[PDB]
Amino acid sequence: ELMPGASGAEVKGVCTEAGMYALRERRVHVTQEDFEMAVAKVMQKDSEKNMSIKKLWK
Amino acid sequence: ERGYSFSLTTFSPSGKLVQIEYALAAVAGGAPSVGIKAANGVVLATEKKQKSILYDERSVHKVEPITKHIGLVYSGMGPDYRVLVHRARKLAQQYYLVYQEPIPTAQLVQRVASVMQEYTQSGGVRPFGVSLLICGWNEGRPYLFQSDPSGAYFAWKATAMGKNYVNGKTFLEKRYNEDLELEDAIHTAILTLKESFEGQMTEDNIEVGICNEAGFRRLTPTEVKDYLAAIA
Amino acid sequence: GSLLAKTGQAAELGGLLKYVRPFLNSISKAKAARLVRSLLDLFLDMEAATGQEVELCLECIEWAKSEKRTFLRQALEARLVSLYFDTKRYQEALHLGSQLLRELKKMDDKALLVEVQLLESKTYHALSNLPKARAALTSARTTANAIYCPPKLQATLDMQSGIIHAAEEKDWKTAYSYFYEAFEGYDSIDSPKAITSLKYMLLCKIMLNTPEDVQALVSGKLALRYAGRQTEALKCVAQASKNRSLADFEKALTDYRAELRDDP
Amino acid sequence: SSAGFDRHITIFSPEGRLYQVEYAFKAINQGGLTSVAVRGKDCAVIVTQKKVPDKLLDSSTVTHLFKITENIGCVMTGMTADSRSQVQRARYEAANWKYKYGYEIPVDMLCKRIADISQVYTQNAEMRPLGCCMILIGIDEEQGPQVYKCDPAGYYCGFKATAAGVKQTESTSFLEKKVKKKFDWTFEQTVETAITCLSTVLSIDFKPSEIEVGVVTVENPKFRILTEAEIDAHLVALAER
Amino acid sequence: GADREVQRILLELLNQMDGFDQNVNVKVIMATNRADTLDPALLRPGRLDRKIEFPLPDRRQKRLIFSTITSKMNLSDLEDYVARPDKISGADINSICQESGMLAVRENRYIVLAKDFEKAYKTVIKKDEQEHEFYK
Amino acid sequence: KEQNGDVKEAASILQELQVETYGSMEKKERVEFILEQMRLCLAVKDYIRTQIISKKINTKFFQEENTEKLKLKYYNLMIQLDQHEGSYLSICKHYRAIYDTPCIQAESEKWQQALKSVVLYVILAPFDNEQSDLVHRISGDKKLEEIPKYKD
Repeated sequence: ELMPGASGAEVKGVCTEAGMYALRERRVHVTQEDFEMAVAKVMQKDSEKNMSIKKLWK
Repeated sequence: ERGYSFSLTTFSPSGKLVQIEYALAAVAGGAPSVGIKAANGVVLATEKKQKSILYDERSVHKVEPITKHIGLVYSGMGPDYRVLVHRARKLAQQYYLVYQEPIPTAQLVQRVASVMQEYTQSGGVRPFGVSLLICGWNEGRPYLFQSDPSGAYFAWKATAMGKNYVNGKTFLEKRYNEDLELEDAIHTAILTLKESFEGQMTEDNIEVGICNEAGFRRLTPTEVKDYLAAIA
Repeated sequence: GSLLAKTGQAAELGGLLKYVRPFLNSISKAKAARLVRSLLDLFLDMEAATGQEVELCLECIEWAKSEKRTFLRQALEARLVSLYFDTKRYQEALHLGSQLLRELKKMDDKALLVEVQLLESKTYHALSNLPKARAALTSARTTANAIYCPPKLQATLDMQSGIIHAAEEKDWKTAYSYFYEAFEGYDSIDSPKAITSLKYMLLCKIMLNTPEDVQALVSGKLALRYAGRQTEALKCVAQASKNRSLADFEKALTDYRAELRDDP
Repeated sequence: SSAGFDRHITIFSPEGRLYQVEYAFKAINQGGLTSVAVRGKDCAVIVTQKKVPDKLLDSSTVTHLFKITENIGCVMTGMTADSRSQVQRARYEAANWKYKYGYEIPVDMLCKRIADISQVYTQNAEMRPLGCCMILIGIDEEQGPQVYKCDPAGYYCGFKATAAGVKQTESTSFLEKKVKKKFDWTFEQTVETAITCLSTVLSIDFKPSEIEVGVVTVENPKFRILTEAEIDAHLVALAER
Repeated sequence: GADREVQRILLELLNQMDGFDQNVNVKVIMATNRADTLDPALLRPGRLDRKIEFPLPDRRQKRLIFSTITSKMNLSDLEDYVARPDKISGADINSICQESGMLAVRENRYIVLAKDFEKAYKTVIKKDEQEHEFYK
Repeated sequence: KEQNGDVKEAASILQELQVETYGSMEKKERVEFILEQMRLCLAVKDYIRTQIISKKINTKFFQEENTEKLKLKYYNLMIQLDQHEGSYLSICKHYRAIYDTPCIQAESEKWQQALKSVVLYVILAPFDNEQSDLVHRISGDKKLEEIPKYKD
């Protein structure tokens, strides 16, 4: 549910990043928060910083 | 995409007008300006730093009042800012003449947005390269609005535009709280200006103005220096 | 109550705490919390008789729970975790802090969340649980890179990060930089934290087997306002290191015995 | 990256640049002359290099500084035709101001009005934005002397001192070096400082007959054009000192 | 033809990185200055798992850069220079230090200090606007 | 100032006049007061400044001009600097260089005294390959046979 319009490749990347997060703490299990921050990192994309540009359309 | 970034009366096949976007880009290149809507009023600040100390800092002002209770600041071009000031003052007093009542800031923002969008209607007349921050106090509520060269006008609890506007916006997100008071709002605004001032803001290097139930007024260099020392 | 607080003896604080019983619920939450936390800070900082301090903290906690002052309850819970960590009630502090953090994640308050996370990292470090302390510190840093984080909180966070890096015993340059940031943030805000931060920065410089930078830094412009016994003792240790005289090292440690050996 | 945009004034370039305005600013320096104004406690002195192609030219008509109104003087550079059109427009504006409001134009107000005119000129594609830079000087009560500069962009600003021409950069740097000393600048001191700046920025040590000077003071509200005797006295007094 | 061939190169790169015949133990690293102009097919996990941003040094990072480049420098307030808000990269810091050394060589003194180091600092980050004031 | 007793201020005042910026004509023998700065700073005994002058003299040729008289003064200054420094092979090399120049090759007593000092300098130096090279290169010197004790 945390993946609005995410490709399957992005899903696999999220799994890999969750595994990476677990590896950082030198563990072998992965937790829900690991997946949450993996989703945050993988799906991160630059948006329209300028509110003025973003508010042209109604 | 190049062949459609040349006229104001042609739609790019994908999106919208490119000259409007270029005008907004010119706006982003202006002197940073910060507006904050406090609980009891509104405060808008801007930087007046310029080389060649020969320049008389009191000669021109980036902050001007439109009526007894509405003021504005700009980001972008200067002469366009002055033209917008003239149009806003004339229009506000026309509304006053028709209604014998101080102008509601929302209506002034709507109508000034209309007048600037009028310049975007046809070719041969470039859109204003200036974005407006409008502060006012009406009916027991402080109003802060932003008016765009495109004619879009929107509300803002606290915003920052001009140069380094994105980082100032982030800063405002971090520091802003809805229960803010006027003096603390001024402190936050001056802190935001300092965050990208690049060169030790002085009493005249920054121009700030406050609006509340006692109308709107631009702060003199004395109170500006006092607040700067208080922030240090 | 203000007259009593300015006077402030243990019996008077005990009486006043329940003497403002209608005062707590007669005003807004913010001012009530601010005043009770000020009383707690003064009570803890002046008279260090842990038996009364801890029981008063628990009484205030149950008071807040009964009064259903959620934000106030969280504030006093964080303060009591800080008290426990200061008194090194390791399990009590850690368990209560984790219990607080369990319900504090969903609350929008983050400054108190950052305080709690930093306290948890501090206790975890004090238990030699270094990797989990580092994880808690990283979580605190992440949750603070999105919130006001006043200069004290930023300085405290950088100090804890430098402590963690030093304890990892692998990288000192980052430890040095974090200590420098903690000192500069602590400048002109809190003095004792500033002197401790400068102390640890000089220590980090010594561990880089470069005492010359220590003797250059002590004369540095920002060190002069904090020059004194601490910096002179650290400079003496640095001299003992650079000339490689462990007899001088032990003499410096004997001098430290009052100054910088009881400091962990 | 932005090539075709430097053609039309009313066209915004990427990064929000108006190349035609900058080209007009560059066109200001096409005259090759130099002007500089300095303001004291109660005096304002403008000084302009005079360039005479031939004795055939009538020196009474080749002036580069003029008088807008009886107390407001103007000194300017750029395209000579643009210069004269701009001064005519400014005189019209000042006279209309007096007619409609019954009292003399302050320097800042005249500068602001002509700046608004120039901004409207550069906003619509019907106009070539009058590529000449003007400096107005005059006395206003409760504020002493005033020196203001207006540019084709429509930007007007008050100055403790200002300069224009091909040597604008170096003259401004010298003026900054002079103003950082924070000196009261009596009338003679203002004139000699301006003359020294012009001489060192030209490195010519000009003869007395190649420059023009105008002065406005509170005791002499009329914008006086310095004849040969006064300028010669000023420059020789500077030279001996 | 030219754009078609360049896009053919890009497509071959894609199909080689995450195509039919998967590669084993072949990690690719690609550096760019403008990531936002890259093809989205190259910017997806499986091809470019991690898009690491390299921002300009921020305060502490600036101090680390100054320290690690001044290790080879002479003895010489670097902390204040770090404190100065300037959007400068590690390349600019290396410049500043190199220019300070070059100026000290010019003046024939083997330890830089406030004067020549500050002069080099000014020389490096010019950022001179030369901008007509009507823009601001 | 040498007649006043001021040394530190004296050395400073005649130090602020540098010769690196001096570009009008080569320094040559004319402005040899680099060694004068060395001498004053030696009187101040601030040997690091002398060392830095010696190092930065490279822009004005690594060595003083040849077939001149300022040699002996500059070399004696460098020798005293190295004597306080404790180094020996550098001073031995400089003394051999002094023995090499034709300027010292007029009066035999100076040859004897100079080369005797060089021998004593090269003796109290430590051992290395450069030391061996120097010693067995100078072993075949034909200007030491008049005094057999130092050759021995």
